[PDB]
Amino acid sequence: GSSGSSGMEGPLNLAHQQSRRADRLLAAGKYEEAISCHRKATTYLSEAMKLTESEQAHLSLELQRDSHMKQLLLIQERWKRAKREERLKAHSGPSSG
Repeated sequence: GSSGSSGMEGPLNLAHQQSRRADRLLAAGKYEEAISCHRKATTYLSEAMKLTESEQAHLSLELQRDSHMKQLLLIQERWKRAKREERLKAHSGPSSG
C-alpha cells in the first residue's frame, strides 16, 4: 500500500460508506436515521476484530470504532434536545385567537 505492506483495507471502507449517510441525514435533521447508521457500522466493526487473528488489524478497528460511537452519543443527545426545543420554537400547539 502506502509506505507499508499491511493494513485493514476492507472492513474500514465498508463502514465509511455508512458514515456518509448518517452525516447527510444529520443535516436534514434526520437524527434518528443517523443514530442507527452508526449502530450498524459499529456492530460490524466489533465483529471484524473478533475475526482477524492479527494485532495491527484489530487496532485500525478499535480506533475507527471510537468515533463511530462518539458521534452516536452526540447525535442522540442532540435529538432528545430538539424533540423538546424544536417543538417549542416550531409554530404548533394552541393559539391566541
